[PDB]
Amino acid sequence: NKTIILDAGHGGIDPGALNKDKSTSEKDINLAITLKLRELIESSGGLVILTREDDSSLYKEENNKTTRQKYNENLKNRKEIISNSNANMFVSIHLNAFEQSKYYGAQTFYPKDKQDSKELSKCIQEELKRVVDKTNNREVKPRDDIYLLKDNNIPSVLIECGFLSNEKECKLLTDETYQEKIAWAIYIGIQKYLSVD
Amino acid sequence: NKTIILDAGHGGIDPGALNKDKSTSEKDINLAITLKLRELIESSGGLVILTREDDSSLYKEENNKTTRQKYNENLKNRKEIISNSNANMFVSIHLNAFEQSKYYGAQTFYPKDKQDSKELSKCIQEELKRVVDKTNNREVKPRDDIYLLKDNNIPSVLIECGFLSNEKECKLLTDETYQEKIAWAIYIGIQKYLSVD
Amino acid sequence: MQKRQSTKEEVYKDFQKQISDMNYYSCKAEVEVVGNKSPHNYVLIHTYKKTDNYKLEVISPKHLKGKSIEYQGDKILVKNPKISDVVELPNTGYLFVGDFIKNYLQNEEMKVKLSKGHLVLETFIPGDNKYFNKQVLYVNADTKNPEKMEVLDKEGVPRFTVKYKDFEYR
Amino acid sequence: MQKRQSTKEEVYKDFQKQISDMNYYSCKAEVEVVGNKSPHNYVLIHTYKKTDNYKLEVISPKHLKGKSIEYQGDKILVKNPKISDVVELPNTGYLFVGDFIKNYLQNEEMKVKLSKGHLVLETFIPGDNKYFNKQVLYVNADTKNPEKMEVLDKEGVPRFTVKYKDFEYR
Ligand SMILES: [Zn+2]
Ligand SMILES: [Zn+2]
Repeated sequence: NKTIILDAGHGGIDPGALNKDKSTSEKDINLAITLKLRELIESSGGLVILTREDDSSLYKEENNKTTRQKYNENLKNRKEIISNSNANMFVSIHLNAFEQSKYYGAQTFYPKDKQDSKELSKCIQEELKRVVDKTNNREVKPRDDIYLLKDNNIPSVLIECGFLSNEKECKLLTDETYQEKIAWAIYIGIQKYLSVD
Repeated sequence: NKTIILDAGHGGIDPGALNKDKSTSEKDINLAITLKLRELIESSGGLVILTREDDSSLYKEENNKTTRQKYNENLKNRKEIISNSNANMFVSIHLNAFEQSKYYGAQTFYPKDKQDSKELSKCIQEELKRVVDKTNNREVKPRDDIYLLKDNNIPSVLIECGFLSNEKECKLLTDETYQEKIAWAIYIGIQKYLSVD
Repeated sequence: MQKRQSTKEEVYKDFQKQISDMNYYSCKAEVEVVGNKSPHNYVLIHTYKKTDNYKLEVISPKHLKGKSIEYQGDKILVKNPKISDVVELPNTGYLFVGDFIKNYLQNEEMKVKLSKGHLVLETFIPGDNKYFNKQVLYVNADTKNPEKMEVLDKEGVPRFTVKYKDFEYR
Repeated sequence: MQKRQSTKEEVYKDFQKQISDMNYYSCKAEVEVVGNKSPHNYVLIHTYKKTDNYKLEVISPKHLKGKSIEYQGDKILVKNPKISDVVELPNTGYLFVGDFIKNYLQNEEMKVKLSKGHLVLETFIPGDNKYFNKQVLYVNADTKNPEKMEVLDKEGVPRFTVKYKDFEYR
């Protein structure tokens, strides 16, 4: 009987990264994968806490209106959802994009020096490899610059599902069936991590 | 509810092949593996028909006494045990020995152009690889010169468990625990073959 | 004095009843096997337990249709047939939300209430999870089939609501 | 006219009896899940079957000690712990020699005889195997526990003899 926070990274005025021609953004793909994953977890008897359920950002219009302020308030509000939830786990869904288009693959991250989160990340990365792309040999990497993963007291991981910078992967990431495959991989990773202890 | 013929190749006056120094023979190793395999199968509810249970040969002393005649009568008597048994399957346990000592590995054979026996042989060869020696890449080979495998009407295979010609393998083959491992591999191969249909 | 000897059929039917109600048995089996040569002897231990098997398969939300979870023993099977994936996981130990036999059977501390044609059964969920606090089952007082189940958080809000439709049993 | 209304405890105990004797159930489950946002709805099918689990582990002939075969469902587990090997095989369908529940329970054409303190039960083994012809079970007429079982070939010779020792059940 677990309670899991799923965070579709971005929303509202904040797209994420973009494709070369700026047709495709992180917002919508993150939300799509997160809602697929929500369905997997809830139909298995877990309770899901969402930071966002739709295309919105966690800020109020006070017309101070600094885009950097809007972004910062969004992050603070997501942090409070983590703090006040009494959840067992936090999973953030993003995508990556670099200037070099040759990079591809799903990549998981965990907050530096948190062992439980490293184990969870490894479970999810193994499932992302086995289910989505056996070609992918990426290893889990620590981070210390993701605010939402710092100092949470629960296992916390970020998943960058693929690169919008890569044309083949971008085309895959806009596909509802590929999105479901990724959600399946993440869900299985969570389930293995939870079955050990 | 299967009935299985196990044939420990050789016996009595007929040793099998021999080690370089002729200390070690096929007779005793074949009998040992065959009796281990008999125990595996019977404890699983199969009935075993043995050609030999001890160190004897299937001939009577009529003092005509041709060693070639003794050998031929032995083979005819084993053939009659196959013919008159109404068994479901026939497994013969031998060993090999060549002038070249570099050769090693368990090898299975099946009578040429009998499909069921080829399937059974493949099951046993796969288990011999997985259980006994992952190094071994031998493939099942057809034979048409083994009398006891010709024209039996039941799935029939010969297993040459290793080479006495090879010093490391010979030392292994005299070990009761290695013999049990081989029996286990053969038993599992039989069981997989029978589970398919 | 003592009763009369049982007939063939009375003893046989007693035996049938005894082995039918059996949920566990254990014995030592001494087996003699006789091929075409010397017999051989074996000793085995036979253990029998009658065990529960649950399958939950999702039909409605199209994304999940045909996905399933199967609870067998120490094992759990999680299946996504859309990609032909089967994952086996260990069972640590209600097995799922909607599982009512053996928690509402094996009575403990429990609130029982007879209200508006329903047997209402309430238990606390151990672990003091804010979200999985109390488990409430509504049973039809006439059919004794379960109608509804609610997992309530610590504030009494249903977090999970199971409505049972088309209930059949043997 | 009609009986009086059942009290709380009478309905509850009826429910306990009904779900305890259940060997199969099936239903449609409409589930509402309410996180911190909109509820979400799911439809599952729940299936329950109570299933048999048999374990045979060999103890006596030292070579076999600790080897086991486990019958669960559609699955069979064959274990040699001396090399830490576990093999999973499919179950096609008596599951083993010594298996007596559900063949001597589910009566068919069958010879029943009351002889010298034993219920003797004889069935033919289908397939007309020369070696596995007839299955004979000796049951203690007082304990109704099985004492002995013989698989006879077509000539009446026991090929398998199981003697049951230390039989306990729940
Ligand atoms: Zn992002
Ligand atoms: Zn030979």
